[PDB]
Amino acid sequence: DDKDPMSAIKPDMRIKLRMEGNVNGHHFVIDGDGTGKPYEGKQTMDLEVKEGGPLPFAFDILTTAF
Amino acid sequence: NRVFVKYPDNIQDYFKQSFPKGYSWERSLTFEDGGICNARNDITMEGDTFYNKVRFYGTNFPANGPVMQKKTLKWEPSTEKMYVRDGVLTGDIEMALLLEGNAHYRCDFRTTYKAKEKGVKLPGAHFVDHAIEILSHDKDYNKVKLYEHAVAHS
Repeated sequence: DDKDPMSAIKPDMRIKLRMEGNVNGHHFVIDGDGTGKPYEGKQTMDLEVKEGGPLPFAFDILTTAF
Repeated sequence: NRVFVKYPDNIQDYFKQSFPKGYSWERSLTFEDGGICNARNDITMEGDTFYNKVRFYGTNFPANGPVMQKKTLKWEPSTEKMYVRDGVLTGDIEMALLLEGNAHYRCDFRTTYKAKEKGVKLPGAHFVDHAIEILSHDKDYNKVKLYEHAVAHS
């Protein structure tokens, strides 16, 4: 094939994120800024709670949803 | 975001083939004590940046349980099984949270993945190994640095 295999997905890409929701009635907004290497299967993100903090529940339950 | 997976050449990469338009996923988390979460992400791409619109709703967590009491330590590395279920790419996984006091708290995940573009070829059944970890955090988790590694096989 003649197509650029990485026309869309580049070796080094950035990430932006906003999460909204609530756990047991406790509402929150969390922002994220990160980077990753798609073909290496790696990503890193800096998360910051913007509303509802300090969260009254385990942060770990959120992490696979970023 | 499963675009961040090392796919070998002999497995179809649904996630990278979903771009530039993007894809979405819908997930159920069901915990051993009745806690239940529903999560979803709409993933688009503009230039070199993936944008994520995430929603997370959790209920039925017991007040005395490890989630509301903040007794968790980390997720254990695990393997997601990818397969076509009623025509939709589906991932199932049994995950476990390490707790304080030499204990684990188990959770079943089902996720469906949908390419925004019609005609993105569904992959054959395979597996994705991953590990997720918090590298650093504030005392109250107002700020958290997160890292994940994932590889597809079989």
